[PDB]
Amino acid sequence: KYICAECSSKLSLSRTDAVRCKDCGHRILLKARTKRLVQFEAR
Amino acid sequence: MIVPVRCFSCGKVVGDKWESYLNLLQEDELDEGTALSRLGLKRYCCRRMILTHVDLIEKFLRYNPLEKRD
Amino acid sequence: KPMVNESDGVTHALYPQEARLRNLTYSSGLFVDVKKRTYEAIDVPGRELKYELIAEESEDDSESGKVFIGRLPIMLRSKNCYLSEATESDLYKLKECP
Repeated sequence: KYICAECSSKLSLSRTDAVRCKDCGHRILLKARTKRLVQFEAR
Repeated sequence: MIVPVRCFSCGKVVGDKWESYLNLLQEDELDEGTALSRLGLKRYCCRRMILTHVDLIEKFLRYNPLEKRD
Repeated sequence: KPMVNESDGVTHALYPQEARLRNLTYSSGLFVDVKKRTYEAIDVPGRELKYELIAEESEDDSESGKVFIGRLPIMLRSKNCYLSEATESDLYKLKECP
């Protein structure tokens, strides 16, 4: 999964698809945080 | 940056009083010293906490973590 | 005004955010008019050459006369930059620091 940079539209991209937004057509794409919260210990 | 919850020196709590403190300044048009003493802030360290606070949370809030320029 | 042409050949105005994030260079383009003239004279030995106007290429009446000459960097907030006339809400939506 990913997310747009202007409108923050929800997008899914493959390993070959162009790195663009479908609605706004921008070239800046952000990831999405790990949906499953993972517990950790600081060592 | 939101108001500190506790006083760094005497352990007291000042976090909840910020909203009510802002009320006295323009609704009642009081001065700063009397407003500070109206809320039980008597040691000058608590007065230091409330008096010299820069509230930066109202500027980040008009903004998004995506696309700042330079 | 500053703008960028991608590898695909598409042209879009460049803004400081994209230059910062994408490692671009904030700059614009320069256009200069060019005119050409050809003179021809009969080289008679012992006499001064007298050239006469024959051909003059000047495309001032068409947009093709503007010869592209290069790209010039732009300093922020100067006259050309988009930031010059931006209000506080304009700076926020473009995400400037006021």
